[PDB]
Amino acid sequence: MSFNTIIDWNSCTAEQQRQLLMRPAISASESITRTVNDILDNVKARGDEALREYSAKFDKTTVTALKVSAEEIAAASERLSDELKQAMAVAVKNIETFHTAQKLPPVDVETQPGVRCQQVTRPVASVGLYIPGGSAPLFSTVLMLATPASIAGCKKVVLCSPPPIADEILYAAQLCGVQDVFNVGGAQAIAALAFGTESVPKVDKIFGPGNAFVTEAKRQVSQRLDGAAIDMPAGPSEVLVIADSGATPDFVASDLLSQAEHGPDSQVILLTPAADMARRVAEAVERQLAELPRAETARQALNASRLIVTKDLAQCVEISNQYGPEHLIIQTRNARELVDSITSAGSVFLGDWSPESAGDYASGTNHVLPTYGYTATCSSLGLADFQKRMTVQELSKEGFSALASTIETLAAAERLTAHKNAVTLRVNALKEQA
Amino acid sequence: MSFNTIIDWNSCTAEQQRQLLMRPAISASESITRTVNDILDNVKARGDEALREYSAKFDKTTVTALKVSAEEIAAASERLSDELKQAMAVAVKNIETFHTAQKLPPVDVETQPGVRCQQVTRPVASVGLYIPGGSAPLFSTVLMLATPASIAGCKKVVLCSPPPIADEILYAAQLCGVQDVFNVGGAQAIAALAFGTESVPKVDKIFGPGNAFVTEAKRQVSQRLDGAAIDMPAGPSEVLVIADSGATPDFVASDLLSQAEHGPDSQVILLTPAADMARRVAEAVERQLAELPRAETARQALNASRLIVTKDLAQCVEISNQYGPEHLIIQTRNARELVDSITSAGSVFLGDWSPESAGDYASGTNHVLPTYGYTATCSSLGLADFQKRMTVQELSKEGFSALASTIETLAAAERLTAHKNAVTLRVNALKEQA
Ligand SMILES: NC(=O)c1ccc[n+]([C@@H]2O[C@H](COP(=O)([O-])OP(=O)(O)OC[C@H]3O[C@@H](n4cnc5c(N)ncnc54)[C@H](O)[C@@H]3O)[C@@H](O)[C@H]2O)c1
Ligand SMILES: NC(=O)c1ccc[n+]([C@@H]2O[C@H](COP(=O)([O-])OP(=O)(O)OC[C@H]3O[C@@H](n4cnc5c(N)ncnc54)[C@H](O)[C@@H]3O)[C@@H](O)[C@H]2O)c1
Ligand SMILES: N[C@H](CO)Cc1c[nH]c[nH+]1
Ligand SMILES: [Zn+2]
Ligand SMILES: [Zn+2]
Repeated sequence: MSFNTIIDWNSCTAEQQRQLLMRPAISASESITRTVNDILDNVKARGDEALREYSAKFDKTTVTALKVSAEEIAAASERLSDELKQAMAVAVKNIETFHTAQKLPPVDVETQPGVRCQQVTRPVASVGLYIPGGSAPLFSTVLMLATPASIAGCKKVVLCSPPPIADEILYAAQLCGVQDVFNVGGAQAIAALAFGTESVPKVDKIFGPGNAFVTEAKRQVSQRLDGAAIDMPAGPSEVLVIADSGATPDFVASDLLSQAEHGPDSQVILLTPAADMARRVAEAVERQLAELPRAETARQALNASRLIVTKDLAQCVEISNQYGPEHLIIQTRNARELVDSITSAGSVFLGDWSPESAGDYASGTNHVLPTYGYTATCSSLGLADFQKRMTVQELSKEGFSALASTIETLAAAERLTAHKNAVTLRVNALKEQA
Repeated sequence: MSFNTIIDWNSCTAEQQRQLLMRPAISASESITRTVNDILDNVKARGDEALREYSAKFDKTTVTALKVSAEEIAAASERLSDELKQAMAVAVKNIETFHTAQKLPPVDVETQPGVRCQQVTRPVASVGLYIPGGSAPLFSTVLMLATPASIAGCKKVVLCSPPPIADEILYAAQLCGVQDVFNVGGAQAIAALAFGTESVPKVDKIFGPGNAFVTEAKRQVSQRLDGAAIDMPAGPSEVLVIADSGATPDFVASDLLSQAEHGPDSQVILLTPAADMARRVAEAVERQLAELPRAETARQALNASRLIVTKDLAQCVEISNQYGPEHLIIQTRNARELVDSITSAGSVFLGDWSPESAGDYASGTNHVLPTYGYTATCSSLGLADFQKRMTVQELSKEGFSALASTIETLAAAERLTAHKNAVTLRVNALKEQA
């Protein structure tokens, strides 16, 4: 009943320790790349016609109106329970509070007298959100994406999801101010958003995860000048828990299983200085798994899980920093004190009462995070992903005069005489008047 | 004559208008792509041996030690004039001041009582900087890249530049705290930084402009899982000037020419509501061009240049926002007031005394900026490109209890039982300890 068990880290060889922290590579798949390539070209060339043809071959009932009406949105909202609507409101309120707190303060400084430099921000003008479908869609991603778009001040916010779109997605969209929702999914939805169709607007940037085709479609459109930008590359999700002797096995196990149930390629890792904790967590994981309504997916993910025993907490921190987990959960007595030493992780959870579930749904932090090692250079999705920094400078006659010789010297040293001449012309015009 | 034809914007069909604003073509051949793919594969495989083989073919220095020594950097520094060293110090101080002002203030808020969410930043751990070479390299870019890396706290900062590396680059690197400078250029240098070799370290992110091969190599390693993240795509310098009847033709012309001299594909555009201003600028460009050592290159850039007459200033702003100029210079009487209406541009310069040369060299803003209209979604390079945002949350027993029902409701609606169970387990433990 056990597919392996506990790994004593220091008993491993140097080679094994390095492979233990490596992530499963992606097979390219020339076939998916070509299918998506053809879907993208077809949607750009033939618009809604192309989308309806695709729909006709999948849906059984071919989509007609690509845009979801206000009436369909209101009927969907009426079918939802007050309990669910109230829970979404609490979530959106916390997400809004945290992301609003991310607004950049003004950057306005005179680097030297009369040389005023500023950094200002401007919203990405139009954004497209993609939400995977199905009977039980993860509608919470709508709150995670539409909320910061709204706070950033994006002028157009639209969303695509495979028809028929669940009531929960339609209500979440409405709740967050999403302007238009369209009955399209997969690589065709990514194409419709990146290129525009008669019904779907062309957006500047596309957000949201999806399957291999959606992921490949986002990859492709981000590489074409006639395409659109995307939020961040994709890959298998992950959770790494650091637990000491004072942790509760069932809490640890429940966090590993929350992540394992997401998909068969989820990576879940435990790092602990106590072999006893590792064994107890392994038993808890096995007992809790047995009770999951549909544990087939979690069971698969657990085959890549690693329950590692280390020498101490400092080594747990060294290993986690090398891995750079999407979610880092720290169930140790001194959890907060360890944060200063964490150098790579998407979102961190501290203590016994901060399950990953709390962040996935309502704490206020964003659950769209870098995975598959991308935490090395990418950030948690945040307000900054919906806007861009622009710089501004104004030199007075005095500021310019005081900096002119320095600029001339540098331009002369790079042998860029035109750059130098733009300065000389002004120095002469100023002497001429003074 | 060619750039000398004034374009009466409103006499053009919308089709003609769109074509006028296009940047010179950048198609990147299949020839170039295969060559870069081979160089990268070969470098990942054969390391320093491969580097040296290219140091013979595409080179002519016969590199032995890849790393430039402390003694070679000291001899280089001694050869430079105090005038140049001092001008570099001024620039570095101003760049340091402006980028230090970009440090994010703390984000630490309780979205609700007992639910503490924070956003903190962490440096990208290792960064590699590419600097094109030649007898007159643009060492100023070293200051633009190394300075923010220093302020961000990047642990490793290395630099590659084709041998022989000019004294100016060696001095700039040392002045900005660069740890290692390597004698390698082109696609092989990017490959060495992305994969690492016996001599060049594998870095997390690569920055820097370059020729077609360098650019394609950066694009390729950014798309490979065995690669590195990159800053953004590098493009020929562009400048768009908005001028009213109060502008000085010679100043406008000198700014257009300052960027036209960078290379044959640079694009410069003038937008003005007065035909007389456009004609006077064309005449000024023609006479100033004739005095430039680089007139041949500038004349080539001018083939793609546009002198455009609009109906009014509001239309200048509308056209500028559509184009998304890497550099925008506003030479109007109310320049400052137009800034709020500018929504897409990399770096903006205001009034008559802010030549772009000032920002290119020493005002303190960054001259590494988005081109090709990428300002629609990308930021000017700044401190944030050398770091990443990480979120942290801690729920107290009280905050978790207040949120538990909300979280269970949401997880139940997404049919994620394990996520729901992680909360139930905690609720029950707290009930027992109450
Ligand atoms: N955001 C998160 O936190 C999170 C966490 C875990 C998993 N996920 C991901 O959610 C995804 C669910 O996506 P999904 O596939 O159920 O819905 P989806 O929205 O990605 O796509 C449905 C679309 O796929 C198209 N499609 C199906 N089979 C196809 C084929 N063979 N060729 C071309 N198109 C095809 C369908 O017609 C439809 O348009 C999984 O890939 C999973 O990894 C997301
Ligand atoms: N940073 C900026 O502000 C800025 C402004 C304008 C222009 N530029 C760009 O600077 C670039 C300078 O390019 P460069 O070539 O002089 O320097 P580079 O450093 O980009 O590349 C030179 C290297 O290219 C490789 N190479 C040369 N010929 C090759 C070939 N036939 N096949 C394969 N590899 C080959 C060699 O390794 C050589 O050392 C221009 O493309 C220009 O557009 C930068
Ligand atoms: N204008 C270039 C891109 O911003 C920067 C540069 C370097 N040297 C002279 N100019
Ligand atoms: Zn989750
Ligand atoms: Zn320049």
